[PDB]
Amino acid sequence: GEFRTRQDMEEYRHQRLQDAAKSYAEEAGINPTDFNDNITDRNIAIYGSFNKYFSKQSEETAMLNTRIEMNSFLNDGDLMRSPESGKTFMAYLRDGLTTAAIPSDQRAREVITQTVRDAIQKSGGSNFLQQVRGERITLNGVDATVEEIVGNAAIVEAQGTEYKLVAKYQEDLALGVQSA
Amino acid sequence: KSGGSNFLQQVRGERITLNGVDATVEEIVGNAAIVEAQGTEYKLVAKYQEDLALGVQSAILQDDPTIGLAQIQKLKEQNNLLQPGEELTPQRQMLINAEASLLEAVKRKSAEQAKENTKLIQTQNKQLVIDQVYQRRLAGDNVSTNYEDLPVSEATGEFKRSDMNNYASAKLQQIDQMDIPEAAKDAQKVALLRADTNNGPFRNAFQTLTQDAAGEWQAAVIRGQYDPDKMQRFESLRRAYTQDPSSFAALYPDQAQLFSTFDQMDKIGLDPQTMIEADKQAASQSREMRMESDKAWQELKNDSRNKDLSRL
Amino acid sequence: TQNKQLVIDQVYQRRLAGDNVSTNYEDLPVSEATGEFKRSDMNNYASAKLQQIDQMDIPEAAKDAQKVALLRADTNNGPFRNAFQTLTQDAAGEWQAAVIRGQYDPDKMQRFESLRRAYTQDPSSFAALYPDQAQLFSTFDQMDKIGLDPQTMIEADKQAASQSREMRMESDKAWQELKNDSRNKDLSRLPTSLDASARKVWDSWYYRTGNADAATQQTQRWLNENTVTFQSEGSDGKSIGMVSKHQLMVGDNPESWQVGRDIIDTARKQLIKANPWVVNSQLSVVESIFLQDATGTIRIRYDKELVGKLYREQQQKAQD
Amino acid sequence: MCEPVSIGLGIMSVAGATMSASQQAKAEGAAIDAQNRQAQEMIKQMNYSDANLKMQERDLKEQQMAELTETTLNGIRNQGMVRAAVAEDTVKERAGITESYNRDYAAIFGNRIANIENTQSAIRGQGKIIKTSPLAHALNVA
Amino acid sequence: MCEPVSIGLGIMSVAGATMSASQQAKAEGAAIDAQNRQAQEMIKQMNYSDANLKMQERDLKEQQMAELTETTLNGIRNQGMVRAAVAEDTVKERAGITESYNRDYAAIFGNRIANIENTQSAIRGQGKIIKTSPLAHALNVA
Amino acid sequence: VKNSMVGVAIRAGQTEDSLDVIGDVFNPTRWNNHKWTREELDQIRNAGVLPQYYGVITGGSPQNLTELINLALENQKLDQEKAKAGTGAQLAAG
Amino acid sequence: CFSPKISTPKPSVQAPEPAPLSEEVASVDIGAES
Amino acid sequence: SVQAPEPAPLSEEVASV
Amino acid sequence: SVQAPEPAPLSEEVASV
Amino acid sequence: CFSPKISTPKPSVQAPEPAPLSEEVASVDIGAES
Repeated sequence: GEFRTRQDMEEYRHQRLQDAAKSYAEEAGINPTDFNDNITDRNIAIYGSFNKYFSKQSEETAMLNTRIEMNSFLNDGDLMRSPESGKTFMAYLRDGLTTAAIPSDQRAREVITQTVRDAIQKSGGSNFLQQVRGERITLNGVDATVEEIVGNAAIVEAQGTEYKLVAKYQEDLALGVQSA
Repeated sequence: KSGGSNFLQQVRGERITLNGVDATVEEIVGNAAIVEAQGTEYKLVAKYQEDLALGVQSAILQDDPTIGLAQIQKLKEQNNLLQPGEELTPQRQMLINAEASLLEAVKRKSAEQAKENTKLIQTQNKQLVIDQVYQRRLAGDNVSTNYEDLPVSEATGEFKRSDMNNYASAKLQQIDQMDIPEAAKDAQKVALLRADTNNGPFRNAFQTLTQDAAGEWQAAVIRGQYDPDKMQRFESLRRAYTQDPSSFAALYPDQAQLFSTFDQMDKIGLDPQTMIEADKQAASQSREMRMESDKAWQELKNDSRNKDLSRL
Repeated sequence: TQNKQLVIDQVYQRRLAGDNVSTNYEDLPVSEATGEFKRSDMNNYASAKLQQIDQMDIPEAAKDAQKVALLRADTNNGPFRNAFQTLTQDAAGEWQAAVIRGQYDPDKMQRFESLRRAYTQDPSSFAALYPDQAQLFSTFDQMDKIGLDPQTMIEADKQAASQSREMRMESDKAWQELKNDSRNKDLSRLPTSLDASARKVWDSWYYRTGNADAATQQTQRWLNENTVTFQSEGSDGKSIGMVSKHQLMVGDNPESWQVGRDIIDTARKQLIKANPWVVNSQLSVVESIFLQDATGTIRIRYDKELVGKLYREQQQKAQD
Repeated sequence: MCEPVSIGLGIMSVAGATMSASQQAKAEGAAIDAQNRQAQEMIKQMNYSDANLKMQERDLKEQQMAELTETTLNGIRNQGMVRAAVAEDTVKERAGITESYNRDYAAIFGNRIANIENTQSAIRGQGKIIKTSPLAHALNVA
Repeated sequence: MCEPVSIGLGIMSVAGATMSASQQAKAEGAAIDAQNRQAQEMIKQMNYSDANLKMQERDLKEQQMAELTETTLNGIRNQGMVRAAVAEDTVKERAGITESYNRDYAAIFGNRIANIENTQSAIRGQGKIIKTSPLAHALNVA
Repeated sequence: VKNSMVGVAIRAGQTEDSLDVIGDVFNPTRWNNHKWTREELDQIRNAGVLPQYYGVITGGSPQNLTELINLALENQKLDQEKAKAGTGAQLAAG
Repeated sequence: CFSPKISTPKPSVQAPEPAPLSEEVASVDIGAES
Repeated sequence: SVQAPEPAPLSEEVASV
Repeated sequence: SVQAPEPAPLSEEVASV
Repeated sequence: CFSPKISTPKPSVQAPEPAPLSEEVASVDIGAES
């Protein structure tokens, strides 16, 4: 993986052929005007490999854009604190899948299993997790729930966040009074 | 090569004529070649076993039990795909046992974190009573500050020996964060130290600080320079020695050579260096010609000429 | 060989959780997939394990903790002790050659660093197991705690060789005097286990610095950092016993000596409370660990393994 | 110092202040653009789910991700999706704002306008999304 | 500091890829040609069988032989021999490949094309050559 | 209540047999029973040991007289030097 | 002879936290096996 | 100096006479 | 990165509706 | 002050092997004759 355009590869190939022909011919002399046995079978493999690499890169760029928009969603406060948050997430997922933005189904499984992990260090986390628990989608033919795709160890951390925040407030109040 | 035993086994009976004689491949040669090819495959089998063992062992010491489960599941799927023979049976059992243990750990983490969540609020209610004890004792009242007998309640919980040592550090770090002028902060610490028992949680902290300061001074002498970046625990005891110089000389009477250094940096006005230079230059020659003993002191302390040393 | 290593693995996996398994090499389960056992099979396993640990995917603190934990569970005939003996001697030799050369080269000092990395997590078991090489631990302490660079020490060591101190007072008579002095209070209460490292530390300090008074000041700091002291209950706090720090560890966490302390204190308080004739006596803590009486009638014993097992069970008790 | 985007760092230290805003933008955009481009091309390579990566890549991604965060205008971005979630102008049409993007006190004080229309959905809209306070919310659960 | 190829690598390291492709091509190919010629020249003076050589000569040849190895297009190389051993095209005639060496979706979606003939010998075919996996074979033998 | 530490504290201690104070400090079963003769007392008297250093000699065996005499003399010399240093003279001042 | 110009850093969030303890009593074992 | 900023409100509520 | 290249295939096998 | 370029290493094949043994217990005599 080095190139990014067809033209660069073509120029590289041209120069390398024009050099190696002369070098190999003059190694034992002979005559360079005295190499062309199978050309189609080599061009086919070269172009197939190039096309496959370009496809992989496009797929990766799409995944990055998806990540940026999900992170932008994940930062807002009064949407998570709101009692209606799971509906928006499922609507976004459905729209993305029906517009072929997400390339496949395993990618959907990855994004669903990652959003749960990401939404622990936020403010409105327990509310979102508890109100997105019981909704169903159809993946690879078989229908399943969001809870079943994963299988009660994240709820506790979601609560521990606010416990820590309250402790900090209490300490700050004690410091202020003692200083005054 | 990867596959060579098959090639050798099939190339055995190829007949060719060379220089009149008719013979197969083997008469041109004449068993030592086949066994090496078999060993080549044995190498790969052993390598696979070792790699599997390494992965299984590593995926069990992970800190977060939710991550190791995925790795064990992937390894299990890979092993089931290959359909191995009856030579990797001591692997299936270890995979099964590892998965069972991981499931149990994931089960227990929830209750463990619940208890960890609970303790956080109780720590502050535990600290307030300890603070009130010292606030009362500071005004001239015996309170008998041992941790065995305190007004325990439902909010607090239970008391151990480490709570005193946590409170000491918490209070010391709290005092240095208020909004008051510089001298008050240094007066408060000395006031707190002067009102403990002989086994209070503050005397130990000050003892440790003093020993660290002595070590820093010795390092400064050895290196032969004064660098303000390295000397940070040496320059914090100095600010608190000024407000009360008579108690320090009586509580820790074994490293008084540091107080002599402290006094002349603030009263006479010597710069922090040049004493490093005097010590470094005085290392070679020893001025101690007898003198220092139990006799020189006594018949120096019994002279009417020395009016101040006579009474002590 | 691969199918043979696993039995030896299981034996130690059971040992480091509070059990006696009697690690002989003629007392192992035989079969047809293993064969027979010789002494070298008990020597290649240690190297295999030490190479396996450094290939895992965890931070360095976990690696050092696990290596020292494996060392601490061995008996007196295991291979781990031999491996660490060889490593220790190699490190000492490398330091001496570095002094002689006069320069610090970062590409030849390579066995001097692994031991230093593994020494931070437990600095008392090392000083109780290998008392004949306490000189290196002084260098390690001066590099870690105080803060000197490793280049300003070579020059001082080189320049100290010219003017040999040799002011006598190393004759084994001065040490009894040095411990009996009224002024020295930390040196009078000393465990017998750490008694053979104080000598080497004092000698090294005296040789390096020249003075005969800074040595007795640095030794006290070292000893006070490496022990634990218990106090009485009166208004005038008096010391009643000193114990080492690795006699209180329960698990493999490098900071787990804070549980045995609480257990011992609680036990002492309960024993005083429940028995109404100990008040006139002097209940103390000698070093196994014993709780003794003034007349020598009450005598109790404590150990690491039972304490650890009972603590683990009580922790796992509280569940759903 | 010879680096094209490093000398611009020196010139702000030496002079500036009086220098007009156009050059303050030309000399300051470069570092941010370079950092953003590097972050993008370095994060585009790894996988997505954090259970499928090694130890070092996790910390690397966690440290490197923060350069792309946005905190102020999230509401305007997220307004689009909520519309479809619930269902299934030219400034002049707004009230309280003049064509010059300034408040219109005449309408505010005469027509008794209850709310000023910042964004869309200010007209009608039963979605609510009413502002709350993080500290009271945290105190509720505990 | 005057060899034609010993300055090319230095200028490539310093300047980088700021120039076009052809200059980088030549700069990289010079050393490759030099190495190939040197290795081939040393190999020629040797013997063939390893039973007629000394120790040092065998070690030298064993170390230096492997730089001629290639891995990716062995099948196209060996395609010629198997046809003659077993028996005894302008892209348009191929199915699944367009004139511009791109995939043709019309046929593969309408006519249900079984497979794509990247190379020759896919027409008809009696040489089999069934793809295998090294580890399955290794377990099979042991 | 046993949950906090009480269960672990009581359940972990083990009982041992009581000490013997007299044997531990003095160890009086190693003392030999030999009646010294006249020459073996004249040697001690001629050596020149002070009355407070006979503790080392008593209980010994006839084979090891000279080493014990040497030990007593060495202790005497060390104490003489310490007294010359002026160590135990601070009691005269009150 | 010069006019320095300061800048405004971007705020960053990592969730608030009280100050940690000194001894930090934690689990006595290492690893998920138990 | 420098305090955390404040997100732009979606709508404002006002009062009158 | 780039653990090992992928050898070129003889023919490719696909499916359809 | 430059834009360095790395070079792609040449692939090398040497057949996998397990880790070597430290004791290396092998034949006690060297030499064909016996």
